[PDB]
Formats: sequence, C-alpha cells, structure tokens
Amino acid sequence: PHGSPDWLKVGLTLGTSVFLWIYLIKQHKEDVLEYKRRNGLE
Amino acid sequence: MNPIIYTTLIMTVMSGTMLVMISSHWLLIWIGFEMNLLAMIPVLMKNFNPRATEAATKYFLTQATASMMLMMAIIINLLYSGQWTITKMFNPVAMTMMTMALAMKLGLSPFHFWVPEVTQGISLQAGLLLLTWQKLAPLSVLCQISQSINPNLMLTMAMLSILIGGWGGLNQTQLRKIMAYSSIAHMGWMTAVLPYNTTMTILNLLIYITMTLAMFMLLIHSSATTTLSLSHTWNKMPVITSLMMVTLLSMGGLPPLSGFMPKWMIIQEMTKNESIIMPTLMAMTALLNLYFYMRLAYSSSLTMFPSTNNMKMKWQFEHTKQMKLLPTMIVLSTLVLPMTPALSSLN
Amino acid sequence: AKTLLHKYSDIPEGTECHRKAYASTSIGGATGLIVSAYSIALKPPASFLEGVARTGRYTFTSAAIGAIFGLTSCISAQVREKPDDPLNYFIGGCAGGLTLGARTRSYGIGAAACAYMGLTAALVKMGQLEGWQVFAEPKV
Amino acid sequence: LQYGPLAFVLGERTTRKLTETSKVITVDGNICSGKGRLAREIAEKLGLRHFPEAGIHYADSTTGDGKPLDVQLSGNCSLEKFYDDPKSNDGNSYRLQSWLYASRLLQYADALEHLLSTGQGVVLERSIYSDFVFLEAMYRQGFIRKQCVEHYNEVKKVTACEYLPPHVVVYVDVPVPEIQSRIQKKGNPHEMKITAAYLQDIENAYKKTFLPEMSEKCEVLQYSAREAEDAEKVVEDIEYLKCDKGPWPDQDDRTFHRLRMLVQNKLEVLNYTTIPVYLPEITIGAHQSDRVFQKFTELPGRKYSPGYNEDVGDKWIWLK
Amino acid sequence: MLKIIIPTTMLLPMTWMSKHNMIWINATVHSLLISLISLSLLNQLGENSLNFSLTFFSDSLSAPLLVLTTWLLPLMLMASQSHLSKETTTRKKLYITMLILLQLFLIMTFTATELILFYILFEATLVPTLIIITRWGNQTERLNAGLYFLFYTLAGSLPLLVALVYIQNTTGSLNFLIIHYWSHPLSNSWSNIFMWLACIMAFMVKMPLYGLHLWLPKAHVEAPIAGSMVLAAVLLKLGGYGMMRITTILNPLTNYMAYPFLMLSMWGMIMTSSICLRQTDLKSLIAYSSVSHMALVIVAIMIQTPWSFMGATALMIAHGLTSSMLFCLANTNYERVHSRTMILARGLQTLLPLMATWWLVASLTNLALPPSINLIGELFIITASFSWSNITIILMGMNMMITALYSLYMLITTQRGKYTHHINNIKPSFTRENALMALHILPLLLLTLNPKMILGPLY
Amino acid sequence: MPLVYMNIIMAFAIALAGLLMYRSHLMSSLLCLEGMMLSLFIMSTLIILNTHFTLANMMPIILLVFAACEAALGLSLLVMVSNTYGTDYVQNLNLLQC
Amino acid sequence: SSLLDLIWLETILPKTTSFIQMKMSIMVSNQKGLIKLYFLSFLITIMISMTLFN
Amino acid sequence: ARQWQPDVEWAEQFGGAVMYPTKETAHWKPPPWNDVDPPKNLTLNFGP
Amino acid sequence: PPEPTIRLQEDPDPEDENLYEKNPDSHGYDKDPIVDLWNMRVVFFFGFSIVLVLGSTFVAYLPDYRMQEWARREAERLVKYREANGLPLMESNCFDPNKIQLPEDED
Ligand SMILES: CCCCCCCCCCCCCCCCC[C@@H](O)O[C@H](CO[C@H](O)CCCCCCCCCCCCCCC)COP(=O)(O)OCC[N+](C)(C)C
Ligand SMILES: CCCCCCCCCCCCCCCCC[C@@H](O)O[C@H](CO[C@H](O)CCCCCCCCCCCCCCC)COP(=O)(O)OCC[N+](C)(C)C
Ligand SMILES: CCCCCCCC/C=C/CCCCCCCC(=O)OC[C@H](COP(=O)(O)OCCN)OC(=O)CCCCCCC/C=C/CCCCCCCC
Ligand SMILES: Nc1ncnc2c1ncn2[C@@H]1O[C@H](COP(=O)(O)OP(=O)(O)O)[C@@H](O)[C@H]1O
Repeated sequence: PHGSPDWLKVGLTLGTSVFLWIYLIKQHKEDVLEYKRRNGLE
Repeated sequence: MNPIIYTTLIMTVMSGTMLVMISSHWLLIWIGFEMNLLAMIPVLMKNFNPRATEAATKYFLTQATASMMLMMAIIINLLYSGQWTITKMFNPVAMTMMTMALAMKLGLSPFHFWVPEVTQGISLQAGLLLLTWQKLAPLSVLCQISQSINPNLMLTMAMLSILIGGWGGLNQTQLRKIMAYSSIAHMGWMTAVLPYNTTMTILNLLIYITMTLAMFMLLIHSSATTTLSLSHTWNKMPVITSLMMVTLLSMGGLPPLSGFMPKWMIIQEMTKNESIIMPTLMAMTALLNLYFYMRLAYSSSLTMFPSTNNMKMKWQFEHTKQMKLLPTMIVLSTLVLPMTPALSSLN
Repeated sequence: AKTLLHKYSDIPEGTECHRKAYASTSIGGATGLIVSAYSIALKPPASFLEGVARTGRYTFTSAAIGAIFGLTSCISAQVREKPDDPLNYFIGGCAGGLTLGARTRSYGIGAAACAYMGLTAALVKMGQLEGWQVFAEPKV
Repeated sequence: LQYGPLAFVLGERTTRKLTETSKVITVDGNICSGKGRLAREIAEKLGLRHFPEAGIHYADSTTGDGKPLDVQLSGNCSLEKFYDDPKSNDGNSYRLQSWLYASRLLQYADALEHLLSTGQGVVLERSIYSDFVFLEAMYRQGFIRKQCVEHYNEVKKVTACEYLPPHVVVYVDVPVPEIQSRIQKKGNPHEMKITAAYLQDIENAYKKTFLPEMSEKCEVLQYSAREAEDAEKVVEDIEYLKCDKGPWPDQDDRTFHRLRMLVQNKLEVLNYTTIPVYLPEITIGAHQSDRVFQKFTELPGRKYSPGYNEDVGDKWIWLK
Repeated sequence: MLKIIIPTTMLLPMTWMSKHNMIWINATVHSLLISLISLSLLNQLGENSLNFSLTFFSDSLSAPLLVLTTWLLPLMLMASQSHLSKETTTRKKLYITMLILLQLFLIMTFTATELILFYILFEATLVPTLIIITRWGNQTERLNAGLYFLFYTLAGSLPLLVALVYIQNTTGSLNFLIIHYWSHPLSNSWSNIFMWLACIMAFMVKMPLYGLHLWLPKAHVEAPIAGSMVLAAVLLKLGGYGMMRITTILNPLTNYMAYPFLMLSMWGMIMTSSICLRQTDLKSLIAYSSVSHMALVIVAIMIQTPWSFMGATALMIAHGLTSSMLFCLANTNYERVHSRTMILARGLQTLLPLMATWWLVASLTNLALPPSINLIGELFIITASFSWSNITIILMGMNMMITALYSLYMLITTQRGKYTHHINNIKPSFTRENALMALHILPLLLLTLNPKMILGPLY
Repeated sequence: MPLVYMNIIMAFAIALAGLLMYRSHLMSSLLCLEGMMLSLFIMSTLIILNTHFTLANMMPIILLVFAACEAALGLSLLVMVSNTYGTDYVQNLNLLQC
Repeated sequence: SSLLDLIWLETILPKTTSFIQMKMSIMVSNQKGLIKLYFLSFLITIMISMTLFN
Repeated sequence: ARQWQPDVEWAEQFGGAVMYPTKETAHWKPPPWNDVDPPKNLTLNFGP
Repeated sequence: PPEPTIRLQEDPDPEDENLYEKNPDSHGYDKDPIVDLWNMRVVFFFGFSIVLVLGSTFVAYLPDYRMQEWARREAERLVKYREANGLPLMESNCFDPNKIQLPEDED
C-alpha cells in the first residue's frame, strides 16, 4: 500500500547475511587448520 | 476453526509421525499411528460440507482397517517370537499382513481406491498435507523392516501402483484427482526400490515431496481445481502458468529437470541387482503420467484459452496472502540435477 | 500358487503333449477364474445367474486359449525336432491368439492377439533359456 | 500487523467492537426514486457510513487512484448503450448485468470489512440482494436469454451463499407514472427511452419476490414517497425495532473471524464471478484478452505491485 | 571447451538485459562472434582426439557438427526476426532464450566424454524444441505434432538408459576413451540381441528410420521457421553421431543385426523420394527429402566401413545446410502468400529473379551436383555400399534419379510458368532474406574446396 | 500353535471379511471394526498371560483405550453423514467416484 | 503416401497405443465410488496374496 | 495472419466430469463450482 | 433463434503490414529505420566480413596437425632406405612374429 522501506527488516536481513558469511569464513578457517593439524601438514 | 485448535491439531499430527519415527517398540509405533489418525480427521474437515465429511469418513475407515491389520501383524509376530522391537519380522505371512497394512496406509495398489476420492473431497491445503506429510511414517516403518519384506509381493504392488496411477490419471479433468493418481504412481516407484536400497526410497520421497509442495502451492495461488478453471490463469498470472508448466515437466521425469533424478537412480540401482524388465516396464508406464502432465501443460500455458469479462476486475487486485516457500520449492523441484551425488548424505 | 508352474515346467518340451495341454488348460482356467472374480467384485452386472455365466465364459475362454497354446507349441517343438527354440512358442502362442480372436469373433482382434501373444511367448522362452529374472532377489 | 490468525490469537476480537449501532441496512428504490437521499440522511442521522451505489467503475475507485479507468479496460459495457439499444447484437445487456452484480458483490464485501474492522455501521443502496429484479425485467422484455439468467443464478448462489443478510431492508414505494414523470424531469436523453413495461416488470419484481423472501430473514419497512421525505420517522423506526430473527444473533467470534478473513482478499471474493461457463455475451477470445491485458499492464501504476511502481514516484524500490 | 560454453551461457543475461529494440542486433552479433570462436576446434590431429578435460573432448566428427550448430543460431535469429514483429518484448526474449538453451544443450551433447552425460543432454535438447513447436506455432495441430515428437523420442530412448546403466554395471565405465580401448566382442545371444536393439533404436528413431519417420513431417510442418531449421539441420544428426559413437561396443553382432535396418532404409529412401513426387506442400516435401537423405546416412553407418563413415559425415553436414536453406526459402514464400501450398503461388521467377536464383542453387545442391559435398558423401556411401554388395547400386541409382526429379519439380512448380493473376501482395525480396540465403549457401561452396575438413576421424 | 489362537484369528478374519462385504449400514462397518479389536484384545491377552510377560500386561488396556477412542470418532462421523441424508446407508456416499 | 505412410504405419505404432491406453484408462477409472465393491476387491486380493506368495 | 488459439468449442472438451465420455459415464455431472451441494422440530399431543 | 451468431467477443484478424510502404529502403529488418540500417550493417559486417573471410583464411592456413607432409617425408626416407638394402618394401606382418607366442594345438 503506502509504506516506507521497513528499516527493521532490512537491518535484520543484512545482519543475518553478514553473520552467516562471517561464521562460514571462520568455520572454513578452523576446518582447514584442524585438517592440517590432524594430517600433520604444517 | 479456532487457529489455536488448528495449530494444536497440526502439532499433534506431527508429534504422532515423530513418535512413529523415533520409537523402537511396536506398541509405540501403533500409538503414533493412532495419534496421527485422530488428529488428521478435523484437518480434512476444516471447510464443512458433505463432500469433506464423506472424504473424512472414507479416510477414517481405510486408516482404521489398516491400523487393525497392523496390530494383528504385531500380535502374530509376538506370538511366534516374544519380541516387541522393530527388527526382522521373524515370521511368515505376519509379514504379509504387515505389508498389506502399510500399503493401505500409503495408498499403494490394490489399496489405492481411497486416495482419489479423499483428495477430491477435501480442499487444496488438506490435499497438500494428505499427499505430502502422511507418507513419512509408513515409509519409515517399511525402510526399517525392508530386509524382511518378500520382494515378490512388494514389487508386484509397486508395479500395480505405477500401472494404475498411469492409467487413472489419463481420464481426469479434476486437478486433485490428477495429483492423487500422481501420488499413487510415485509411491509405486518408491516401493519398488525398498528391497534393494532404502536410500533411493528416501531420495524419491524428498524429490516427490518437493514437487508436490510446489504444485499444490501453485494450484492454491491460482485458486483453480479444474482444467478449465486453470485455463483462465494466463489472463492474470502468466508467470504462474509458466512455472506450473516447468514443474509439470519436472514431474514427468524429463531430463535435465529434477524429477528425472529419482527414476534414473532407481533404474540404476535395480540394474545392479540383475533386474532389467521391471525398470523397463516402469519407464514405459511412467510415459502415461508424462502424457497427462503434458495435456495439462497444453491446457495451461502453451495455449491461450478464452477468458471472461469479469476477469478484468481481478486485474485490479493483488493476493493479500503470499506463500514464502513457494519460490524455493520451484527451484528445488526444477534445478537440482547437477547436485545428484549429494544423495550420499543418506538423506 | 507355484504348484501349477512346477507341474507345467517339469514335463519335457518335446514329449507328453496331453500332459502339457492339461497343465496349460489348468493355468488358463485359474487365470480366467481370477479375472472373473475381479470383474464380479468391481462390477455386479445384473444378478447371480448372469454373473456365473460371465465367470464361466471367461474361464472357458482362458482355458481354451491355454489348451491351444500348450498343444500347438508342444506339437511344433516335437515335429520340428529342434527343442528350446522360441519360434515354436511363437507359433503356439498365436495359435492361441487366433483361437481367442475366433472366440471373440473379430479378425482385427485375432491378428492383434497373434502379434502380442506370439511375441510374449517367444519372450518367455528366451527368458527361460537365458535365465532372465522378473523378480530378482536383492544381490547387493 | 495485517489482520490474520495471529492477530485473532493475540488480541483481535471483533465481538467487543459491536455497540448495537452497527445494523447493516440496505435501501432499495425503483428507477428514478429518491432512495439515495433517504439512505444518506439515515447514515448521517444514525452515525453510520454511507456507501454510494456501485457503478460501472466502482472497483476503479478503490484500486490505485480513485480515477476510473477506460471503459474497455474496466467493464467493457455502458448503460447508455443499454438504454439506446437494449436488444443489441453484441450482448451488452447481460455483460452490463454481470459486471454490475460483481461490483455490488465487491461493495458488499468492502462494507462488511469496514463494519467488522471498525464496528461502525454502514448504509447501502441496492446490494447483491434485489439485484435480480433487473435481471428478471431484462429477461421478460426479451433483452437477454434464458442461459443468461441461468448463469446469473449459478453465480449468485455460489457467491451469496457466504454472507450475512442486511439487518434492515428499507423500501421506498413509488407509482410508475410518477417515476416516469420524474424521468422526463431529470433531463437525461438516454433515460427518456425507458418503457413503462420495463419499469412495471422491475417494480413488480421487488414486490413479488424480494419482500416475501427477505421478510422471513430480515426486517422490512415499506415506505411511500410522501412518508419517506422525513428521515426522523425512519430513524425512529430503525431504533425502535430489534433484530432477533436473522442469522446475526447466532454469530460468534469464530464466525466473525471467518467472515473477516473472507471479506479481505478480494480476489477470493470475486473467485466465482469468472467460472468457466461459456456464454457468448460474456466470453472473450484469446487475442482480445491478451491485447486488453497488455493494455491494462501498460497503465502507469499497474505494471508491478502498488508499492513498486517507479514512474508513479515510488522510491527506495531496491530496498523494499 | 569452456571458451565456447561460457559465451553461450552469457548470451542469456545479455539478451534479457538488452534494450527493448536491440535484442536482435545484440544476439546476431554475439552469435556470429561465438561461431568464429568455434572455428578453432576444426584443427584436428590424426592422433586420438582433442581431450580438453575429463568432461569434454573434441573430434573431427564432433568439430564440424559443433561449428554447424554454432553457425545455425544467427541464421535462425534472422529468420525469426520477421514473423515475431507484432510480439511483446518478454515473449521475444523467451524465444531467444529457448534458442540459446538449445544451442548450449547441443554443444554440450557433441563433446560429452561420458555416455550418461551424452544421454542427459541428448534428451535435454527435447524440451526447448517441444516448447518452440507447441507455443509459437500457427496451426492447431502443433499440439499433436509436439506429442508425436516427444513420445516417439522417449519410447525410443527409455530402453537406451537401461542399456547404458547395465553396460556400466558390467564393464565398469561409460567413458568413450575407456570403452574404445577396452572393447570386447559380444556373443550372439538373445540378451546381447536385446542389448543391441536397446542401444540402436534410440538413435534410429531420430534419424529417423523409414518405419519410425511419422513424427517428422508433423514436427517440420507445424514448427516455426527456426524450429524447422534446427530440426532439419542439427537435431537429425544427433542420431547419426550417437550411432557412430555407440557402434564400437556392438560388433561383431552388428552384421547379423543390421539386415532389418539396411533393408528398411534402402527401400524407404525410394519410398520417400517417390512420396516427394506427389506432394501438395513445400514443407512436407522438404521433410520427406530429409528422410531419404537420413535413410542413406543410416545405410552408411550400418555398413560400417571407413568410406561409409566419411560419406556419412559429409552428407550430414551438407544435408543440414541444404535443408535449412530450403526451409528458409519456403518460409519466405509463405510469409507473402500465407498458404504454404506449392500450386497456389506460381511463376515467382518473373517477380523475384534473385530469389529464383537462390531457389535454383538450393535445388541443385539438394540434387547432389558435383563437386559439392552433397555428392561427395553420396558417392562415398554409394561406393561403400557397392563394395558391401554389387546389387545395392541399383536401388541407389533409382534414388538418385528420383531425387533429381522432385528437386526440379519443386523448382518448376513454384518458379516457372505463369504467375497467379490474383495474388498482388508479392513485395520485393528484402535484404535480410537475401543475406540469409547467401549465408546459407556460401559455406557449402567454401567447404567443397576443403572436403577433408568435414570427412570425420577416419580420413 | 494351539487351536484357540487359530480360532481367534479365524474370528478376526471373519470380522474383517464381513467389514469388506458392505451389505449396508456403515454402523455394521463400525461393528466389524469393534469385533476385530475385541479379537485382537483377546488373543493378545492370552499370549501375554501365557508367557508371563509381566510388563506386557500394560499393552491390552492401552489397546482397548485407543480403540474405543477411535470408535467414538467413527460414531461422530457417522452422525454427520446421517445428518446429511437421514440414514446411514453405504450407497448414499456415491458423490465421489474414481 | 496414403496406404502405408498415412494409414498403416499410423495404425501400427501410434493409433494402436492410443486406443489401448484409452481403453485401459476408461476401464480402470470407471468406478462408481461404492466402497462395497472396493472392499470386496480388497478381500479378493488379500486372499489371493495369502494363497500365492507363500 | 494470426496464430491459432483455442476457441470455445476446443475449451468445452475439457469441461466434462471425466475425459473420454462413454455411454455409462455420459450421465455423470461435473462437481459444483464450490464444493457444496444443495441440502435437499417434532409435534406432541398430550391428551387426556 | 435470438442467438447473436457470434461465439465470443473477438478482435478482427489484422491485415499484414508492409515495411516498404511506411519506409522505402526498409531492408526487411525493423520498422525503425535507424535500428533497421544498423542491424543490416552489423549482420553484413559480422557475417560476410569477419566470419566468412577471416574464418575461411584461418581454416585454409591451419598447421599440419594431421601430419600429412610428416607422413610423406617418413615414407620417402623409409622407401629410400628399403630399396637400397634390398628389403621387400612393406612387410606382410604388422608385428614381428618372434615376439608373438602362439598357443600350441597338439590336436
Ligand atoms: C515397424 C517399423 C520398423 C521398426 C524396427 C524394425 C527392426 C527390428 C526387428 C528385429 C530384427 C530381428 C530380431 C531377432 C533376429 C534374430 C535372428 C533370427 O531371425 O534368425 C533365426 C532365429 O529363429 C527365429 O527367428 C526365432 C525367433 C522367432 C520369434 C521372433 C518374432 C518374429 C516376428 C516378430 C516381428 C515384430 C517386431 C516388432 C515388435 C513390436 C536364426 O535361428 P537361431 O539359430 O535359432 O537363432 C540365432 C540367435 N541366437 C544365436 C541368439 C540363438
Ligand atoms: C561474382 C563473380 C565472380 C567474381 C570473383 C572471381 C574470382 C573467383 C575465385 C574464387 C574461387 C575460384 C577457385 C580459386 C581457388 C583458389 C584458393 C584455394 O586454393 O584455396 C583453398 C583454401 O580454402 C579453404 O581451404 C576452404 C575454406 C574454409 C571453409 C570454412 C567455412 C567458413 C566458416 C563459416 C561458418 C561454417 C558454416 C558450416 C559449418 C561446417 C584451398 O587451399 P589448399 O589447397 O587446401 O592449400 C592452401 C595453401 N597451403 C598449403 C599453404 C595451406
Ligand atoms: C521397435 C524396436 C525394436 C523392438 C524389438 C523387440 C520388441 C519386443 C520387446 C518388448 C519389450 C520386452 C521387454 C523384456 C525384454 C527382455 C530382454 C532382457 O532382459 O535382456 C537384458 C540383457 C540381459 O539380461 P540379464 O538377465 O542381465 O543377463 C544375464 C544372463 N545373460 O541385458 C541388457 O542388455 C539390458 C538392456 C535392456 C534391454 C532393452 C529392452 C527393451 C527392448 C529393446 C529395445 C527395442 C524397442 C525400442 C522401441 C522403439 C521405439 C522407437
Ligand atoms: N441492476 C441494475 N440493472 C440495470 N441498471 C441499474 C441497475 N441498478 C441500478 N441501475 C441504474 O442505475 C441508475 C441510477 O439509479 P437511480 O436510483 O434510478 O438514480 P439516482 O442515482 O439519481 O437515485 C439508474 O439509471 C439505473 O438504471
């Protein structure tokens, strides 16, 4: 109807996306380090 | 009804299914089936009319008979071995009666007669729930006791289900009966691989559930229950008709669409066990399902049917209620073939 | 059950024509009775006497089809002196198909029966020879 | 928070909004009668909300801008052509009747939605009830066929079996010669061509069918031209009477919840006005339908959803 | 191989993000550029192949087909630009999207190191063609034609999937290279006979074989010009490519097995060439001529000699180009006349001389006039058949004669004689149509200078 | 396996067959279902008592309870069906056809 | 053109398939909705399975 | 000049209760547009 | 029979539009003359100028990856050597028999 961009939902969406990306990057880094330590690469 | 009551009944249905899935005792499995049966009846009768009442009473009769046969199979199994754990069936035709009860619960041939009637009687949301969620528990039990089943009987009922679904879908103008016969044929495809690989059964279940969810949500969005009522959708929502046609092609098993993935895998699996004739016959029979899907696609989006004058007013309004998961369902039922090896995740 | 299958399969193909014909007639009668029961259960035509007449007609038609199948296939196999040949089953199968067409009294259905029963009989013979499995056990 | 099951679960109950003043009332008058004047005074005196009688472009007044759209893009019919040539070859008569009935259905849905969401009562002109009298007159005069009235009956049954009838129906009764005289005094050249037989059939129809059927489930106030002039007596009659014979006293909170979910989502309200039965007066071919739909799409604020039209002036599109 | 695939994929966003009146210009230019890119694949070796990766490889049987498939798209766009003029932008974009998807599926089909991937793409090509036929079709029988085209193909190809998965279960690999190096003889057994039938019939139906050729006249007559072009030029060659690829596993069973097919094709070429003589339709006549040529290609593949394979490849390329040109000419006539019947519009040489010259060249190249590549394939296949059996020539002889007849018949009925008096809406031929015919015909006369470029891997 | 268990299973099969006959009177369908659950109760009780499975003595009561609850539901449904037609005849439910 | 291509080749593969599938669909889908017949068929198939698969 | 589109006659074929009507199924009627069918207080005499 | 004899409300079938009438030099590409002319130019340049000419030249001068001159030179050197030695040209056996182990029959 006659509505403004809901900044609450926009903020929640951006925060969720950024949090998911950051958590994924951290998980990938930990997985790489843990695999290297388990197989004794470096 | 009261929304709180509806939420409670839906949660009771899901809790019955989960009780069936998580329990190791036959009595608890039967209790979960009873709970699901009890909570399902009002859902089929949300819209009160004689058609819905008739569908609900037919469903209740069939499911109660199936539950009684299930209990008799359990008691005979206990008689011939003092065991309550869900394991190898330990006995002759006690297993046959267990298979018959589970087949009547699932709707497999020759116990397929109630599915088209109940689906036609109830509304589209009730039909969605009935054709999607009500298959998890019996299929879970069958997957658990798959090493017990006699392959001859299971394969016979699977081939019968495929043939009957293919032939019965050809004669339908109602969309709900088309969906019911599609469900019968898909269950036939599902149960023909249980003796060989339950992972393939679960994969087929996931793909079929995704396609059925997409199809029912598309049918609800363009609120049509008849071929001609669906033929008027292009004059308002052509993109809906295009998505529906793509989904129908996917349900037909055409590559490279997603619906090709189960049958392919199933055929592949059945060839590992030195079985050729049945996979061939199953493909040639699924051709009929494809034919009536293609007829619906012709009537839906590939041709433009005549419209009515009052349709113009519908051009001025937009759907107040929007289904959030519909876009995801369409993509998953259309474009997931390249991710096929992910079936190793034991879905 | 499989008793009729064991009775039919135990007899050598090129000998005991009458025994093969009797076994085939029994199998055909059982199949016709099952089909009649299905038709009666699904559609009650008008009454008891019409229903039993329909069951008798179906059973006798199937029994005649099976009898002609057995006798013609066995006789062809014996005279040709070449057993284990699917061509004999082809010929016998659509001798049965032609008898079906004569019973139903339609030339087109007779030719269709010859095609689609000779092919089926040849396929069954090839499956018996090569060991094809209709309902394979789960190997792996 | 748009109204739905969640609102009903949490706080939204419409039984508490009823304050005995809602009293949905519909006023019916014969052609050229002053039904509108009486209804407007009723709405002003009783504090209700007046609804102007639904026209050809009534739906245009509620969607987008209130300005009506083109005749071909909205209605595809005109009352002037019906008056000039009631027996027209293109079947404009029954198209007019069907579009007017659909507009009346939309108006009734909107009035019910307002009454349920605010509690303030409404006053209406000819509703989906008593709209069949024009159908009957048009059939008797030979303007429409029997298939047309059969289709109208089917649509009317399927749609009107879902709503609550008005609390009070108010009828103003006026003689045929007098209304003809008012017709000449009006000055409309198209209206001059109404025959006395048509008005007699229409006038006759209200008495023969509408009063008897609505007397068993509503409350009727038959009024003449002279006594309808003063609205004080009308409002006094409205207030003195109490409704206890209709379906309204039997309704409760859940029935009102279902009705409020029904009146919202106008698409499902108008669902059965386009049923797939092919009458030549109303069926439209594929090519014309495609062209007209494309023209409707090329309208300024109709290509997208109401809040997603750039040319109208909607901003922040890429973040909504 | 991705240097061709990725631009073809990028064709879609470019088309959908194009300005409403610049889709045709953008599509034609980038399609021609992609075709130029495809030309690099032609430089083959006498060694194994151009194995780019584990998923895609190139061969001198695959390279000409890939080049033709890439070259066909600009022609299809130019042909479709005419009759889609009164159409909305969204639906034109959908049409271009379908054409691009068809090209992408064909490109991935022709490389296809693995047989299951080949089958998946081989059947993926089916959906865009079906939608093009059943959506942008003029007559009411386009639905029946689409049903025929879909169901003939699927009935043929469903046993092929079972045969392929069985072959992988037994052998252990479906890869083309592994299959060729590890090929072992097939014993003459009933199971092997049915495996041969399942492996062969799927490609036989799409040629199509004389017994199974019914879907083709319907599909060609009812499809739009782009659909007819893609069906006659590329989609028919998929069966021949599949047979040439899959026949290696089949031997020594092919010799006994080949007789029913050899007889069907040798008699069906005569039957269809004779059918061409009595036809009231241009499109049906061109379709039956295509059936005759593909029957000859079937004979060549079944004989399975080096000269047979070279002749089959050359004939496939030449027939694709010639049939696309013939359909384009018939469509140019139809867009003016709106009847699509030969006997109505007559004496068009007097009104359109250059278009009559194009008609003459197309009919001559369909007639297999030397030294065109059409006759190169014709003669190689005929010589191989003569070596196979000295009697085949007689049938071949009849075929040649009959072919010439109907070709010139089609040239005489529509171009020579007296123009129909009543038709007055025959406007001068546009630059677009003349460019279309020139772009169809010049590659043939360029290829006849370098025949080895289209003679396949057995050169 | 003694003869009493065989008699009980024969009784259950007879009840199931009678349920499958459908002469009329869906009330008879409910009666057949209740006879089936009664036979189930009897034979399960006999088996459990005989083998001295002390904790299994829970199961029959549970079964009874659940089955009776089902009967209630069925009865309710019957009433509504009758409430539309006035009689509980099976052939009245011919609106839905395959 | 007419005898073989337009008639007999059409009669064999496509038309026969269409006729057979039409007849099978008509036979299977023509059920009057009487659960009496459905459950009689259920009894018949139950007893047949008890007699055939063991 | 214009691509063919289904007319009213073509549309009518799919409006029956079932496809492929037969003599036995000719009398069948399509279900109502909404799934509702027409639905089609005692007295006591206390005497002396 | 009061039927209108009209099955439905239908637009009349439009007549074909000529691109030459409203625009001479119409090239048969587009109704807009500028887009028309530019489409003609791009088709002609990217088809006849770029593909047919440069591509044909590229295909003509492709390097010998088929190894035809290599094979000719190999055969020339081989025959030059064989004639001199007195060897009988090409041998009947493709592989040397000494390294092939036949199975002894003893039948
Ligand atoms: C309709 C348009 C065309 C469609 C495509 C047609 C092409 C497919 C036809 C298949 C060709 C023939 C199939 C099998 C050929 C085997 C060779 C046989 O004909 O010769 C004799 C075989 O004798 C008889 O033919 C036995 C078979 C008889 C039954 C077959 C049916 C005959 C007509 C059916 C035609 C219908 C085809 C289409 C079905 C839908 C040799 O005797 P024998 O040494 O012992 O067998 C050698 C094979 N072994 C080694 C594996 C054992
Ligand atoms: C209009 C009237 C006429 C005016 C013009 C008069 C002039 C006439 C001359 C034109 C032809 C007459 C014959 C003259 C031939 C001389 C050129 C010829 O010798 O070159 C050929 C070269 O031509 C090419 O080989 C063939 C052309 C390539 C064809 C590819 C098609 C273009 C791509 C477009 C898309 C493809 C669509 C079809 C898909 C397959 C053969 O070369 P080749 O003997 O070997 O060796 C060349 C030298 N080497 C050894 C150093 C390499
Ligand atoms: C027109 C096409 C030509 C048709 C010619 C025959 C038509 C009649 C046949 C109708 C279908 C018959 C279905 C059953 C056939 C059984 C064949 C079979 O099982 O062989 C499988 C064989 C061996 O079986 P195993 O048990 O695993 O071996 C162990 C012991 N040696 O393995 C295989 O090769 C599997 C390949 C699948 C076979 C294909 C079956 C279908 C028929 C072949 C295709 C021909 C029809 C094509 C239709 C044409 C339409 C365009
Ligand atoms: N059901 C109907 N059918 C045809 N015309 C109708 C119908 N309902 C209202 N109208 C038209 O609405 C017009 C205005 O109504 P009316 O009450 O007579 O005038 P006013 O608005 O000044 O009070 C009338 O000319 C009448 O014909």
